[PDB]
Amino acid sequence: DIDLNKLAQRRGKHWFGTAADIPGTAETTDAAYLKVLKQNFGEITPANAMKFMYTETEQNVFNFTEGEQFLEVAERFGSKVRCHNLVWASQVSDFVTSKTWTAKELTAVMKNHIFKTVQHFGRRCYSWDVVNEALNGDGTFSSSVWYDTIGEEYFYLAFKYAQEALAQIGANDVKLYYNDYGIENPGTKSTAVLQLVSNLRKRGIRIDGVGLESHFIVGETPSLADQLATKQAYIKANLDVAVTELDVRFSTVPYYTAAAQKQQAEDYYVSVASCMNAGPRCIGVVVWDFDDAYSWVPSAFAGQGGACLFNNTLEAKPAYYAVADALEGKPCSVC
Ligand SMILES: *[C@@H]1O[C@H](CO)[C@@H](O[C@@H]2O[C@H](CO)[C@@H](O[C@@H]3O[C@H](CO[C@@H]4O[C@H](CO)[C@@H](O)[C@H](O)[C@@H]4O)[C@@H](O)[C@H](O[C@@H]4O[C@H](CO)[C@@H](O)[C@H](O)[C@@H]4O)[C@@H]3O)[C@H](O)[C@H]2NC(C)=O)[C@H](O)[C@H]1NC(C)=O
Ligand SMILES: *[C@@H]1O[C@H](CO)[C@@H](O)[C@H](O)[C@H]1NC(C)=O
Repeated sequence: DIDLNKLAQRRGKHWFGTAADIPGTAETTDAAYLKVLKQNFGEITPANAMKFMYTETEQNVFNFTEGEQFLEVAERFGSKVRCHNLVWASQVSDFVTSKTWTAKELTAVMKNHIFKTVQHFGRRCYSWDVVNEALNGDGTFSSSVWYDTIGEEYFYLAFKYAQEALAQIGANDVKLYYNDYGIENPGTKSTAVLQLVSNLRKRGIRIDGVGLESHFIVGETPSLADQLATKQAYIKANLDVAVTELDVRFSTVPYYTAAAQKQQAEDYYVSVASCMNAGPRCIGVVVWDFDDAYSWVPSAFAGQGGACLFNNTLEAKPAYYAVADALEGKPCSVC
């Protein structure tokens, strides 16, 4: 037996984690899936259950049933939870997107959502992904109902409100993260993250960490050196770093040949190793689910897939064993 989380913890990390799409999908009652989940992970992110559209479906009407169902699974397994997410362009309730708003009114909507959601779960959340995917690749703000109506201030206010809501209930230890893709290597987007952090902190607003989604493509994964350098840039700026949504997807079939799987193993390996080699402030690695049969990829991109550590019948791939090697600080044995 290998237990990825056990290995990660032996080498200074908080956990090895995964997203799980519970209670939204058949994972919820898939015993084989749940057995691998319990056996390998010390953190679980809700893939959907804490999102705006599953927490506040009508204005100021909160129903946390899905999130509570998710948390019982995670907590029963002894796993920490990266709560995800408060403010994002996608998966916002219809009452928000299908109504017209002033900046003042939508600011209040945002504030009320943050306070009620953060205070409901309280310290059961290790952290929150407060704002999700706020940047374009060029470092400008990306479009969302929030940005388009409120302007740039929405971003700073989201963190201010999360901080205030947690302070009110004595939960200052719940960490506040910004989470995005395309910020795992050097470039304009990463630089823009650092600027956002600087701007938050000048306003006396707490930001504890950055979440590096790490939705990579097999054969096009940024190098160990580049990923390590970028993590060090964040850490040197007094940010904790988590790899939050790691997967390495194939742009085309085949997904399961020897050469394909070796490349994918190497891509997972360097991504994990970059966190190991960054030291303790890279707190851990979370994959965006671990079973190809439940992966987000094929429904997002026609013909892409095979992105996860385990295949559809829950056989561990070379990438699983490569991650285990990385977590132990050992050379890749299957690359
Ligand atoms: C996880 O689950 C997936 C499925 O979801 C499994 O994926 C399968 O993995 C197999 C083993 O790697 C793949 O089969 C091999 O395919 C090779 C390429 O074959 C093709 O040529 C045929 C015939 O014209 C075409 O149909 C194909 O499209 C390709 O052009 C074969 O060369 C290979 O066959 C050889 O013969 C013996 C059997 O007598 C093999 O044992 C030997 O290894 C040798 O290579 C073989 O059939 C299969 O394609 C693949 N399925 C898909 C849809 O990709 C994984 O194995 C599971 N496990 C893991 C860890 O991922
Ligand atoms: C809350 O959501 C749960 C989870 O889907 C659902 O079953 C139920 O209809 C909702 N409860 C209330 C009181 O609106």
